[PDB]
Amino acid sequence: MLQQPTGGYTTLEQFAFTIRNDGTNATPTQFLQLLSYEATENELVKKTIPTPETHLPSARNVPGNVYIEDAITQALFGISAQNVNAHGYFSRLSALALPNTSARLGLDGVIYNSETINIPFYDPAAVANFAATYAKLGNASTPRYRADMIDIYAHVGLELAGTDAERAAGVMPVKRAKFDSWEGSLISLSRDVVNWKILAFLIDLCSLEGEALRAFKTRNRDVFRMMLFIMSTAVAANVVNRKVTKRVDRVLEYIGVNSMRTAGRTATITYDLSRHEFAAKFLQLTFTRWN
Amino acid sequence: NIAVAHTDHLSVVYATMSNFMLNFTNNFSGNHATFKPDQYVITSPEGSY
Amino acid sequence: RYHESVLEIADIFDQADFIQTSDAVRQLRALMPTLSTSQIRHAIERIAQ
Repeated sequence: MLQQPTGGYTTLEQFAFTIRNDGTNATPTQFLQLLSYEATENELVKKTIPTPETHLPSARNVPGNVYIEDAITQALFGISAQNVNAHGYFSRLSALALPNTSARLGLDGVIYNSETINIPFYDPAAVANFAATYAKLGNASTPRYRADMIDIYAHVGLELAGTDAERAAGVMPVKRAKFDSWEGSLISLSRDVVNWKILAFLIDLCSLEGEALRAFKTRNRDVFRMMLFIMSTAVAANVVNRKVTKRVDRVLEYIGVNSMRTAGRTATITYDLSRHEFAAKFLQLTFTRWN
Repeated sequence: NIAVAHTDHLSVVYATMSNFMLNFTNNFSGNHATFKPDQYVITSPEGSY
Repeated sequence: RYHESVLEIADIFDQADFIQTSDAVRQLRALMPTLSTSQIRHAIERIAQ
C-alpha cells in the first residue's frame, strides 16, 4: 500500500523508465542526444486543442478482473501486430472514479474487484483523479466522440523535435530526424518501452500540485519525449536508412506530420485503423493534462 | 371463449404456487419502467468470486 | 377509507327499448350463478331442441 510524499511514485527506484542500447542500459536523456535534424520547408503550425467530453462510459458489469494497464500500452506502443481493438473491456477504469468504491488498482497493472491478500496497490485517493480523466478513454470509438487523427500530431512534433526558440512562437519548420542506429533499432525500442509501467507515470500528472508539478514536469519531460518518439515512427511516411562508410543512419521521413499508414511495414512498429482513433483519443486527453 | 377458464381455474393455480418451499427469489414485473434483479455474490477477502 | 365494488349498465341508462329495465326482470336476473360466455352459449342451445 505505497504512498506518495508529493515526490510521486516517479521519484522512486521501484519502477524507472530506461531504454537498453549501446551494449549497456541507459536513461532516456542520454538517448535523445543522438537525434539530429534539419528542415524541408512545410510549415507545421500549432493549432488549438478542443476540450474532452465529460460523460464517462459505464463499466458494464464484469466478473473476474481485466488487466486495464496491459491494453493502454498494448495499443499505443504495441509492437506485435494488434488486431481490431476498438471493442473491449477498456473502461473498467470508471469503476474507480466514484468516491467510496472497494475496487482497487494494484501495482504491476491490474484492476481488482476486492482488494485481495498480499497485493501492493496505489493509494485509493490519488487513483480517483486519474480515473475522472482517463476512464474517459473508454469512448474512443463511439461515433460523435472520437478525436481527430490529424491536428494533434502537429502538437506531437513540436515536442520531441522542437527547439524552444520555436515553441515560444507556436510555429516550426517540418523536420526530418535521423539518429545513428544498430540492428533492429526501431522495433527494439518498442519491445523495450512496452514494459515500462505507464500507470506509475500518469497517476502523478493528475495529483501532484504546483509545488511538485513544476519540479515533476522538469525531471519527466524526457520520459514523455521517449514514449512520444516511438509513437511517432508508427506514423512517419518513410524509414530509409542512409549509409556512411561503415556507419548507418535511420533517417525518418516526416516527424510531426501525420500520414495514414506506417513506413515500417517490416522495419518498424505498425498501427491499424482501429488504433488511429485510439492514439488520437489518448494524445488529446493527455496533452491538456500535461500542457 | 377461453378467458373464463383462464382467469379462474388457472388463476388460483399461481396464487398458491407463489408460496412453496423452494421458490424464493422475487421475479415480480408489475412496473417495466423500474425493476432490477438485485443479485448477491459469494466473495471471500482472500481472492474468490 | 374507500370501499370498492362494481356498478351496473342496468342502472346508468334505462332507455325505452334499448336496455331492459323492470323490477320483475331485475329481481329475476339477480339469481343466476354468474354466467360466462360458454354458460350463456349452451343456454341459447338447450332452448333450441
